[PDB]
Amino acid sequence: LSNGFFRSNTRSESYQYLSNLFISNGTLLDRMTKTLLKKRWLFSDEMKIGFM
Amino acid sequence: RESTMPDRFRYLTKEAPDSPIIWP
Repeated sequence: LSNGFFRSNTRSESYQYLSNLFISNGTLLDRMTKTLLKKRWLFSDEMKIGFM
Repeated sequence: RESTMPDRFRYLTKEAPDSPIIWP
């Protein structure tokens, strides 16, 4: 299995990019998970409103 | 009480009244 280390590094770069992107938008996920915490359901309308 | 019904769809669970036919 010589093809088990390419996919690991591909997912590693994907995770690194996702972390670097989520760091800048940390407030977005913060207010979003708080909104999910108070209001027990979360649709696309509340989703796009909370994207502000 | 405790349920799994979203607050947006609560008002949709009631029956509205209706005006009687005014003309007769």
